[PDB]
Amino acid sequence: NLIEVFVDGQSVMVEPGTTVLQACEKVGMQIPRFCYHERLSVAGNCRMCLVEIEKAPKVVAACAMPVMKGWNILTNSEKSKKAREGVMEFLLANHPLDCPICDQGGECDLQDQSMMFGSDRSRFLEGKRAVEDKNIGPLVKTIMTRCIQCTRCIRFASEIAGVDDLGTTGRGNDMQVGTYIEKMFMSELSGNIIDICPVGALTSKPYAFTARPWETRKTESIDVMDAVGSNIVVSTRTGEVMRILPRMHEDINEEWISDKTR
Amino acid sequence: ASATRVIQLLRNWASGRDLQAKLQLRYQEISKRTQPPPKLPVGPSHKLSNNYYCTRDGRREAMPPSIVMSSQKEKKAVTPAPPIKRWELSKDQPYL
Amino acid sequence: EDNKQFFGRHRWVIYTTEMNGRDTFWDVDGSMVPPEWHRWLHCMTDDP
Amino acid sequence: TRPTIRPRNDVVHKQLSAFGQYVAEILPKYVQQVQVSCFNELEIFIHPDGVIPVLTFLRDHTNAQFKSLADLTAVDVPTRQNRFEIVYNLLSLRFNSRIRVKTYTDELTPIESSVTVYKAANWYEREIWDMFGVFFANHPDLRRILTDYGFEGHPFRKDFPLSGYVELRYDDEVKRVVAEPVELAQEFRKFDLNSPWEAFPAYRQPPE
Amino acid sequence: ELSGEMVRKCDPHIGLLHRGTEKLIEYKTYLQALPYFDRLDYVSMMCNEQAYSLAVEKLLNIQPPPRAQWIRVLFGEITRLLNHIMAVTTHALDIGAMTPFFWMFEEREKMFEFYERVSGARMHAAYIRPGGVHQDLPLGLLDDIYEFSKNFSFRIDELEEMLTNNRIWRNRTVDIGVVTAEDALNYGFSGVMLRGSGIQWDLRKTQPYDVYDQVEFDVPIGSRGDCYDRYLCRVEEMRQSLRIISQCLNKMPPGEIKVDDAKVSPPKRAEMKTSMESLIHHFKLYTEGYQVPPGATYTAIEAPKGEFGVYLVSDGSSRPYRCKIKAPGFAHLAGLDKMSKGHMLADVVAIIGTQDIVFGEVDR
Amino acid sequence: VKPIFSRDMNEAKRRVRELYRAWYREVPNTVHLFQLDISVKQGRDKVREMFMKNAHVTDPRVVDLLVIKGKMELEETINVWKQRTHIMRFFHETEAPRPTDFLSKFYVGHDP
Amino acid sequence: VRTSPTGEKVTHTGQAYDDGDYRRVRFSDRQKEVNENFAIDLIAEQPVSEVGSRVISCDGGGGALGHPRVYINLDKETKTGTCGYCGLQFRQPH
Amino acid sequence: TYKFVNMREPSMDMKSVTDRAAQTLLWTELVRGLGMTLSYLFREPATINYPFEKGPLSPRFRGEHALRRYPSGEERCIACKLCEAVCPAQAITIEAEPRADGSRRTTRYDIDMTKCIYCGFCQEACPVDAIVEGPNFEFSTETHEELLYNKEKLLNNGDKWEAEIAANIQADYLYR
Amino acid sequence: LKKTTGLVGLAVCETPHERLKILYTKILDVLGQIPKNAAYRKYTEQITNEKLGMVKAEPDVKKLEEQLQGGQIEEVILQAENELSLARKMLRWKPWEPLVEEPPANQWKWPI
Amino acid sequence: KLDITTLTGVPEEHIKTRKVRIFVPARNNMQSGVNNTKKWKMEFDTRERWENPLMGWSSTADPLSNLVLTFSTKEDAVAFAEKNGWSFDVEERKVPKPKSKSYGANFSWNKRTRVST
Ligand code: SF4
Ligand code: SF4
Ligand code: SF4
Ligand code: FES
Repeated sequence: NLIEVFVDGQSVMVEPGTTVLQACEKVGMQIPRFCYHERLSVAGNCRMCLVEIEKAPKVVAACAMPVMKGWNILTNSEKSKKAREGVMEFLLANHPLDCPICDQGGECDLQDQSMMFGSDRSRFLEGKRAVEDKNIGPLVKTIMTRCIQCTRCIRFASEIAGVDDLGTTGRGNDMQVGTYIEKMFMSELSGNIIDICPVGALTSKPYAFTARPWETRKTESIDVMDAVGSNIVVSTRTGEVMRILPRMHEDINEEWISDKTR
Repeated sequence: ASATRVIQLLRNWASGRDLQAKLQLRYQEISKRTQPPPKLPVGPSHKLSNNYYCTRDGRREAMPPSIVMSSQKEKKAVTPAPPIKRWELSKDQPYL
Repeated sequence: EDNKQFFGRHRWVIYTTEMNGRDTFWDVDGSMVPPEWHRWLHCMTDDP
Repeated sequence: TRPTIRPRNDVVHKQLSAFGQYVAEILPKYVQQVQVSCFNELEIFIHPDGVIPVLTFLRDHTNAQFKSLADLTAVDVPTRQNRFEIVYNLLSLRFNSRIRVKTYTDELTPIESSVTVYKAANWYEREIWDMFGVFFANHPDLRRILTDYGFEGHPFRKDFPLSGYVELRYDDEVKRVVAEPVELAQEFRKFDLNSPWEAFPAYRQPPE
Repeated sequence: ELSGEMVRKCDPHIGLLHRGTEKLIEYKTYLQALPYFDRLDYVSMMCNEQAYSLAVEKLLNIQPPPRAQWIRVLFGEITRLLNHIMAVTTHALDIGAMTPFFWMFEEREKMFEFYERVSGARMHAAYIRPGGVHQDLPLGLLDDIYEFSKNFSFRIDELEEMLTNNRIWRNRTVDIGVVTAEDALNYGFSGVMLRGSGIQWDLRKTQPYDVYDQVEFDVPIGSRGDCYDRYLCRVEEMRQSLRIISQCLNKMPPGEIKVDDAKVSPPKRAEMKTSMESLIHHFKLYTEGYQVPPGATYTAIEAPKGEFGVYLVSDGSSRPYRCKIKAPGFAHLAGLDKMSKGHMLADVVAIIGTQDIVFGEVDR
Repeated sequence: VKPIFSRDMNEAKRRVRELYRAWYREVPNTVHLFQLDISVKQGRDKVREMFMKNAHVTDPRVVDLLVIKGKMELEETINVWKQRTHIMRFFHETEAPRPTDFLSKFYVGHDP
Repeated sequence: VRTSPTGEKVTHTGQAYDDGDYRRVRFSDRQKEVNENFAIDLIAEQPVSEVGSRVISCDGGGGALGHPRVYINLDKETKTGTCGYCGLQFRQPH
Repeated sequence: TYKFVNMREPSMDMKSVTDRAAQTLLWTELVRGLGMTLSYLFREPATINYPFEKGPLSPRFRGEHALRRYPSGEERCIACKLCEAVCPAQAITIEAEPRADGSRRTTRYDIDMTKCIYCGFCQEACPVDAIVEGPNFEFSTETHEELLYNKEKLLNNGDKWEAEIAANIQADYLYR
Repeated sequence: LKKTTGLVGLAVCETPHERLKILYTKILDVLGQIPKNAAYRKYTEQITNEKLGMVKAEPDVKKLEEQLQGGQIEEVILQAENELSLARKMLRWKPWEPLVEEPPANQWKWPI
Repeated sequence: KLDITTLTGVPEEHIKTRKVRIFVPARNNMQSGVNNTKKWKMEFDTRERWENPLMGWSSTADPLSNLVLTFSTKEDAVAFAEKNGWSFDVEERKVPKPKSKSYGANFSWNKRTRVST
């Protein structure tokens, strides 16, 4: 029972229950996101998915709003752009100036979305917050000061990994992600939180400081550690293998690889 | 310069000009190498309010070219522009 | 320094005859100038 | 107001659009599309057979006196069947305006030389032939300029590697400069700089 | 092909300095591509930088700040003075004058000092960039430019005294290299080559680019289309450049020197070191660069050697898809054969000099 | 399809024959002028090899384009536009022989 | 700056040519350029600043002449907070 | 808007004709050029006595690259590789590993002074003012290999020239 | 009577009005042979008739030059000759006919 | 049956011994953006890279090591490869399959989709 909705005036037929963001994907528009991962559950905390629906006073989160018949999604209206700029400013208000030394630098969703949907200057005239780093294991190098509380790691650990050890402690601006205790996040799919993290809060310890994204040459290959046959991308620079990244194959491995493969 | 008066007179007469007034070599007239520290002004966009980037986003205001005619689907003659106006001889020195 | 001379000759250096175990009475080079005096010599600063 | 953004001149836009329609009406046999860019530049798209007719029309005063060939060049887009896009830039001093005429060709399809109409396209067409693979028919003298006398490949072609396939060195055995296969001491590091996020929604191509 | 001392056929072979610039540009970002234009015409680097900057700005739909524009016009005229000095003096050297070479090259050294003070490079600076100018003028430079310009008139007058009315110099150039106005237009000539023949066309007046609409100057026009008339035009153009320099010195505006948009022009060092947005934009600008909206443009300026144009096409990425450089010397060297007919070897040397050909431009 | 110079393969073959004739007669003049140390027969054998390289072509337009390139090279060689280095570049003298059997390739390097 | 068994001066990177390696020939009648000052030793020598606030900011000194300003959390008593750029160490008193 | 060079008609009066005949026969204009050269002979020469006298330079001069340190002595560069990205001639090769102290430092920083174009980039890009083209320009070498600098060579250059480099940066840091 | 046109290679025409009348009449005669519905014919006839009317109306060369806005009148006669030649070639080309061929599917798509 | 191989000037070894891969690049899993996955890409086979003795820089002898081409459609890339006489391997485009997302499911009364946090 496909219903008709409009994205910037273009008719697109979507099944009922489709999120606004998914219809925008149907017409090709990629709504900016920070907390929404299609594999994971919807959370609606990034607030970057706030888009304006025609004749609706209040903007809605595309990731969490099911479409209604006859809705016109204005993805580039002034309200949508202003909401995106405000959310980006709030995200970058406390974020540390770690881009040159952050391993995520060059492949950071925060950086790119700031360059594309955010302001080019900062009005923040106060001190930034700092968070003590947590140790979650020998694989994931953690700098929580860079975290944006997107909650991707938590939801991933709960749903895909199945290990309910990562959670949010505190309230308000002092809210911190991570084990309240000195527990170590151990799982086969533990390394995938590095990939899932938009910011360089969670990064690969063996890969740390080794190379920058633009240098690397990407070669698409298949892993041999297991008989699953996960598709991987072998990132090589100057003839040396630098890291192994998952490659999407919905039938075999959705977007994940084992720790041994990684 | 440090030239004697005789040499200055000789060089000036040979030139037909007073070389002493305009000397190619540079003397104390040059600016001091060390200068007081500068304070460069900020631009128009350095504001704390009403400065949303959407208003001043030049790149996003560019659009694909408008198609005047496409083969794949009296009137007055027109020119690419009004004809150029003839230049006027310069008042300061019409003929060199 | 002779400020009376025109710019470019107002400052000059007489290289030492011996530096770093090398006889520099005849063979002199620009690199012999130490960095502190280099900026004064090349007019990068007016303060010696 | 809006100091950052470039000012827009609509009058020139309207004038160029009207003149483009004029040209489209006068020679419907060859013109396929005429468009005016929002920075006030007019482009007329022509079938390859119309290079000489339309250029001659533009030079001679049918209210158009484009008597100076600004530059002649090609853009190699491999995706299109006619991978080469021959580009003509003309300037009219009487009307202090410039328009651009663009045509397409293949590696194996010649295009008529424009030496007759303009006479400044001799070296430009020679350069196009030397860099790109386009051959201009009826050219007074088509030969290589800007490449070595024995150069085999056609550079600027998006297929030719930046370093080429051959390298020159002096060899004492033969007392001569000899070509050899390229062997770079430091491989040119290919940087993947394009961002995964769309920058200009105005130019979003249809999903198809 | 010389019968006796007469050139029956003059065939120019070029590419001895072809460095594949246009190919290399495709593999660089626009900011990385800017330094090539300094190299393209070694005598007139900043003019080429300005042409590329205008191209990228027009494609970018971004407007340089007014102070940047006035700095650009001032240094464009300084560059024109340098280029004309080199052209006129080396032409004189090739026909044997030799002394004005050194006389005017002292002034060239001083103008190189101005370049060094603004950018740190005596030549091939990266001062003029898309979005404006890299750094504001160091304090005290403008008055030094005033000191230089107030005396440059005597130097150019001395050059005229040496050459303008000399019987030998006139005999070497009075009627050599004559080009008909229609032939000059057809062969694609630009700049003095056109104006020497008597056609009245200067892109600075006809299609002003930055702030030339706000300055007053007279376009020198010749009457016989010869080398001597081109010499007269070049000398006068230098004088008019001095006039433009005075005007620009008097009315330099206060304010920013680069566009106040951190998505195109890099943020200030203090701001990038203190604000997260500024650091993010600095990182992306100096690693990926600024994406240019897809499109194509041919932007032309009245470069000191003629019309300099860049046909820049963008695919929406941070690296230009195709960049074609229109060098004014290309067409002049093409028409060299037509000019040389009926002349002797020495006349061929003179004609080569009159077409101010820099083979970096010709070969690219 | 628009013909470059020949509407049929036969006409292109005629043009090839002319080009071969011209190269053949030019070879001794090339040897004399460029002071090359090769024999005339050696050069003509190289000419034959170069011509047979393009023999597999089965399209008239490609043949015509190759003929144009051959004519341009011949004009360069007839004039002194090409230097002795350019003329000898056909003879890959400096380059070491590259073995073609599988076992030699396996020994030498990873190249396929 | 330690000396390798071959007699070469090991670099701050730890680079030293092994006795088997033939690349040591390049220093046969010339010298191997090694910077005597080692960054790790000098950064170790710096005293640890004691600040009474939970979060402190290091600009590297000189303001705009240093490094981007970052805020360091000093809650952990066990380990001193270290500047990512400057490398200076801070800890809360007691 | 336009000015006519040439386009002047000589007077035909007997005095003007006599003057021009005198110029042709008595070589007046040649004598004027000779007098100009004589005056330049009596003018002071512009030569500076290199190497004892050096040409003027500004604080923004772009010369030999030199890696700088913090006042503590720790090397400033933090392995951002931003310089390698902006490098318009790919003359910068950077390799990094976490050092024993755990800081992000460069195991390899090579600047091929034979491929670098002395553009001034990197100096304006490095977020920590690490690579800074020094004031030195007279660093010619007798072999090509000497111009392929290494991280040790760059750090030695920085240590050698830091006294001048810090002063030049202090002079110019406000303009940047 | 002006001493010189000011542009080299262009000579002052002693009888400009008569030359212009003859050229415009010849242009109209050539345009007559062009089919009636051809846009070229209509527009060129409009311009030529306007120019001819101005030429006949004004007897003073300077006033005619000011009215025509075509530069110096010698440039006008040169432009008229160029128009005559264009019209003569247009008769052969027949540009008024429909488009020869539609371009390929995406021959003018940018970005790719 | 178009063949430009003779006209390209490419030496025979790279014409015959190189396998070119036609594909749509997969999204860099580090980022959620998908703009870099909308155009087909042609990439040549990787070859040997060795360290320079002097400086340790990676040296190559493959001229086409860095050559990559962008094509709008698979057929255009295939046609280009065929006209250039390069052996080609085509990897079919991988598209994310449609997913059913419900924020309500996070608070299911009886289903296991309920989220603990
Ligand atoms: S994670 Fe934060 S610090 Fe790291 S690159 Fe992204 S925005 Fe910069
Ligand atoms: S650590 Fe990373 S994945 Fe987890 S909430 Fe913070 S930003 Fe998200
Ligand atoms: S100055 Fe030299 S080393 Fe520095 S970025 Fe420019 S080219 Fe690279
Ligand atoms: S991620 Fe979409 S609302 Fe937060």
